[PDB]
Amino acid sequence: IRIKLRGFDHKTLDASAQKIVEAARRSGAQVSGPIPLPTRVRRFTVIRGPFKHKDSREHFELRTHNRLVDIINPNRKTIEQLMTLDLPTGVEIEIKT
Amino acid sequence: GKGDRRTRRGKIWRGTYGKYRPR
Amino acid sequence: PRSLKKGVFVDDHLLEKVLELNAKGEKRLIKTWSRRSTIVPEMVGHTIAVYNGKQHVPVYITENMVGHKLGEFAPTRTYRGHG
Amino acid sequence: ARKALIEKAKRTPKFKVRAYTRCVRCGRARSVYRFFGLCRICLRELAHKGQLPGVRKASW
Amino acid sequence: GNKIHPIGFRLGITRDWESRWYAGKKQYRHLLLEDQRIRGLLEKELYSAGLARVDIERAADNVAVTVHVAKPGVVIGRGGERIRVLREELAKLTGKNVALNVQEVQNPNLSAPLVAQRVAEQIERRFAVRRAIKQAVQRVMESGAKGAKVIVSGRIGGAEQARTEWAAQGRVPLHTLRANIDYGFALARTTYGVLGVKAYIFLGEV
RNA sequence: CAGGCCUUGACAUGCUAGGGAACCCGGGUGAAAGCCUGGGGUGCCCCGCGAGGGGAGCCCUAGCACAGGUGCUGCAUGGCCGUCGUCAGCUCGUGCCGUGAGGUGUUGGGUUAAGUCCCGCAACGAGCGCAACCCCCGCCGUUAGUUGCCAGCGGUUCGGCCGGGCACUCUAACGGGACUGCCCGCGAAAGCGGGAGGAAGGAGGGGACGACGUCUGGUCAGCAUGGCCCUUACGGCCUGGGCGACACACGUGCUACAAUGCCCACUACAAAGCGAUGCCACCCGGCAACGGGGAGCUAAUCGCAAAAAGGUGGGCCCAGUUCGGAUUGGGGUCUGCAACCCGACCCCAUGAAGCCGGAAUCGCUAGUAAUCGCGGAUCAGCCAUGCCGCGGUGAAUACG
Ligand SMILES: [Mg+2]
Ligand SMILES: [Mg+2]
Ligand SMILES: [Mg+2]
Ligand SMILES: [Mg+2]
Ligand SMILES: [Mg+2]
Ligand SMILES: [Mg+2]
Ligand SMILES: [Mg+2]
Ligand SMILES: [Mg+2]
Ligand SMILES: [Mg+2]
Ligand SMILES: [Mg+2]
Ligand SMILES: [Mg+2]
Ligand SMILES: [Mg+2]
Ligand SMILES: [Mg+2]
Ligand SMILES: [Mg+2]
Ligand SMILES: [Mg+2]
Ligand SMILES: [Mg+2]
Ligand SMILES: [Mg+2]
Ligand SMILES: [Mg+2]
Ligand SMILES: [Mg+2]
Ligand SMILES: [Mg+2]
Ligand SMILES: [Mg+2]
Ligand SMILES: [Mg+2]
Ligand SMILES: [Mg+2]
Ligand SMILES: [Mg+2]
Ligand SMILES: [Mg+2]
Ligand SMILES: [Mg+2]
Ligand SMILES: [Mg+2]
Ligand SMILES: [Mg+2]
Ligand SMILES: [Mg+2]
Ligand SMILES: [Mg+2]
Ligand SMILES: [Mg+2]
Ligand SMILES: [Zn+2]
Repeated sequence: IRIKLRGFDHKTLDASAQKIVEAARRSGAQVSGPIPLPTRVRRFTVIRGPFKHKDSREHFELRTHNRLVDIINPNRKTIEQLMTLDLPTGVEIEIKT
Repeated sequence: GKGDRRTRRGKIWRGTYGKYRPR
Repeated sequence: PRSLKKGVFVDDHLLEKVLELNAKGEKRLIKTWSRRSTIVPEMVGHTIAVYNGKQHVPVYITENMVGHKLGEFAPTRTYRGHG
Repeated sequence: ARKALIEKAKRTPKFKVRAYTRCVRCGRARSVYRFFGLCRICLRELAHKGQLPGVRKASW
Repeated sequence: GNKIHPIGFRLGITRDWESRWYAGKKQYRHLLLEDQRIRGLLEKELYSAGLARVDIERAADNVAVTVHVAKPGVVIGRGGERIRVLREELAKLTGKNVALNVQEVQNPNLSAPLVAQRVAEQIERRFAVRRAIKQAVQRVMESGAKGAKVIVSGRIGGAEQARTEWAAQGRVPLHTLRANIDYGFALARTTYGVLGVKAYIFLGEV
């Protein structure tokens, strides 16, 4: 079972990944560590002024950080315990297999 | 040169394919 | 141009005019705005008043102007010259 | 011709090619970003106020 | 064009985002439009309550919304008679579940938006401008802040020629990233036009 | 802009009255908008098996308060921006000097990229600026090993494909490391010169960041806003045209004028990005643009994707040329309701000027210039040779 968690802010995402890794060992299933995936960076470049000043620009970027967690064994006791966790609202999760 | 559509270089410059720049 | 897998385009509001003429007294003076409509061989013999954006120019159709568009026979800019 | 243009753009046209994007904040028709739906001016204003999540000043 | 936005400069270093949620390419703009609608609606609702900060927080089809005001009772009311009402319309304005929270500001003198709003309100009352700026800066400095600055721009006192009047005390290191500087802005719509009010409050370095 | 049309209006609250609408498929005329149009249905609270009447989501007609204006004023303004100028400055409290404007501090000496620091001094201190705090690159360490990688081992249809491993590269979080820290010399000191070690040495390279103020600087057409002006029109809708004109003049670019080159075939080596009315593998048909089937991929998995300059081999042999690719004729593909005015691309034919450019003028000090290709935003399509980024190859010179 593979859990992929993404977020805009890396600190809360890392905290969620560490929480998942730590809690997954309550009923140990040979936990596979939280691995980081390549951050995806979207860039936007705007003219600074409202009118006619093309040579002045401002750069903005939006980054998506991605982490992956795997459990080798199912561990149903530890699986149903993962339903109600402490998930920061900025962290978006996805479970799959 | 790069302005000629009937060459590999010209098709590369225009970013297209054809008889002269096959894919 | 248009692809031959598609048919030659007529607005179907001017085509109805020439078609209805062809069996009901087939010669009159039609005013149209469909400059994008393609001339058809059936349209030969008609005088069509085509909008140039300001006025309707009368165009008398012949054989050697069948595949063109109506708008090519109503110039839209008046130039003359400089001076 | 500002309010009517905004509302007309918000309306469904007879042909699909007559639909164009406008800024959902000030109604601008030029330089409207698909990701946000906002024009560059409104995007800069909202980004400087911290109201665009994850959006930060870029420097590399 | 001279100065960068003090808050935007320090995002992710000292300041924190006002909206905190994650969305992909398909849902970002619709949630963003909803956030702007919510903030605009609440701005003209709790103006007399002293609305400083509005935070939007979304988990899954549910939005938190925490507001920070000078007088929580002005938002809640008698037994929540208004607190529920402002919530219900919000749901009817969002089509989701909302959890509107109210927070009190410990020091209204240390919140730059509130200082700027107060100065703008006084300017609208045809008060003297220079005295207002001096008094507001002195009030801020009286509450332990390490520095304060207030700037007003426009037709000060109805004059035909626009001017700028500013007052400052202490330290305002705008070039220091570790400095925790709160910025606030307000508009004054007087019979002769619009005046801009800016407030900088320095609260020490983290 | 021309013509055809609408009137409390395409958008917002409210007072009425007559209908009571609310929501949905058809008829004539018209280029369309529009105008005249033909068939059904409102919840909810009611007296209630009653004809029915009442308050209510909501709509239309006739009146109003009114909406609307990219109409004028950036010499009424907010906000934001450009500029002097990333220049090294601009000030303040108290004290002291001067009738006063004002001065001192902030001047002098040494030093620095720096009002940077040191010394001296009727000044003693402080603030905004400088620097630092933040990001990227360059060296190493810990946490981890999937979709990443494959040193050792065993298989193998010869692809990490598999088992297996996290050694290595890499990915992304946290740390260390560089601080004149050490030695010699110079000097009151700050500091300057030299050396060792170190991936990195004197601010390590590049970003983000723009003081008090100046310019009656720019923007009422991004938005907001004072005043003025219009109100069956300076408002609103549609069709068509124009913004693409063309005796000329200027700015910024692209492509060349060739052999350190051009053409053809084979063969290598990147980075950063984008992708669900999407990216499209592969196969088939057409010389081709492309079309028809049709996997995989909501994507470190699948695709765009071919990198090009390069390397190897051959052809051209100094010509307006196998240089150069403008202009025009013809045949087509695709997007779009629709490529005439006014799209892009493919194929055939045409093959212009141009032989290195007058007075003059511009950029650039190192992974820079030059040169080569690649991606992205906007976007149905594209007039992008633009803009913002990315990497490959890689100089010359600075005496002064
Ligand atoms: Mg008009
Ligand atoms: Mg479009
Ligand atoms: Mg648009
Ligand atoms: Mg001005
Ligand atoms: Mg201005
Ligand atoms: Mg100066
Ligand atoms: Mg003094
Ligand atoms: Mg005296
Ligand atoms: Mg000075
Ligand atoms: Mg002086
Ligand atoms: Mg400097
Ligand atoms: Mg200093
Ligand atoms: Mg600095
Ligand atoms: Mg390891
Ligand atoms: Mg002027
Ligand atoms: Mg002007
Ligand atoms: Mg305006
Ligand atoms: Mg105005
Ligand atoms: Mg133009
Ligand atoms: Mg033209
Ligand atoms: Mg120019
Ligand atoms: Mg030129
Ligand atoms: Mg060119
Ligand atoms: Mg030739
Ligand atoms: Mg040639
Ligand atoms: Mg066209
Ligand atoms: Mg010649
Ligand atoms: Mg020659
Ligand atoms: Mg010149
Ligand atoms: Mg230099
Ligand atoms: Mg060009
Ligand atoms: Zn906008």
